[PDB]
Amino acid sequence: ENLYFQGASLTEIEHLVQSVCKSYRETCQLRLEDLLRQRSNIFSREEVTGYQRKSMWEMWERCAHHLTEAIQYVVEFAKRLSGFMELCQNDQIVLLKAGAMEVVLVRMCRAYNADNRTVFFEGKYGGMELFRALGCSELISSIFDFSHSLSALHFSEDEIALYTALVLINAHRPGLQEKRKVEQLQYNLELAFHHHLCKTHRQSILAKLPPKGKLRSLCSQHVERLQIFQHLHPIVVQAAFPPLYKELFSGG
Amino acid sequence: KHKILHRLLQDS
Ligand SMILES: O=S(=O)(c1ccc(F)cc1)N1CCOc2cccc(Nc3ccccc3F)c2C1
Repeated sequence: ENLYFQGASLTEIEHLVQSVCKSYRETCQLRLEDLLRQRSNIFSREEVTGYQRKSMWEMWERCAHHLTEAIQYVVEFAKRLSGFMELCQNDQIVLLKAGAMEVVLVRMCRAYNADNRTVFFEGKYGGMELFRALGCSELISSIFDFSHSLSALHFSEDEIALYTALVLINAHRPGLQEKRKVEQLQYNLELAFHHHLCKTHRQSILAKLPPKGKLRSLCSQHVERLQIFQHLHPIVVQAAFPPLYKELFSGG
Repeated sequence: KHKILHRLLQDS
């Protein structure tokens, strides 16, 4: 159903690098230029205190909606990715259910400022203390550490494009019906990413990329903390959490 | 029983 479900030549791999970088550029949610410009715009002590005084449920609802907005851009990225729309609907949903949160966790390093350990949230930069009302301090600290580690790699926009395409197209996800088609698309996207790193003298980042188990651990922690919150405020999740968020993380 | 992904995937 697609050229990239079979062996691709060097010229086809070059074409794939460009296509992936284009798909990412058109769906990145926030502009890198905007994120860097806004670094000097930091929440005041008064503003941090205001977020800390919010109820646990109010903060969970806000963060669930921010995650859902980010995920909607990843769904559009997937739709634009060569070969993804040629996979069967079962497989597209398996790949998105397993990988959309992983892609958001990678993308968010762009919005993280390693100089002062702050993230861009609701118009300004704030530290992990902004999220204290959620009552999931280990998960927040793990997300900040993850962004800090990716920030140390000094990714270009094109490297994030290619690395996130590969995070999404993972033939090991349980539930894939057309596993061999996904394996070949993954192989070609791996070649595109590695070709780009070779061409730009950036192959040294490969040994520095986080292990898959790290992204899995973050996703598992998020689902675990959500289950704890849901037990405390079931009607908040039922009535006020976004439907897409529930489809991805609380089985509908 | 929320199903949104199928709508997003099928919307052009
Ligand atoms: O709320 S966020 O600004 C944010 C920014 C930085 C953090 F450490 C935490 C939240 N937003 C964008 C970053 O992507 C992620 C990535 C992961 C999670 C979430 N949310 C989330 C967090 C905790 C519980 C329920 C949740 F839904 C978001 C959502």
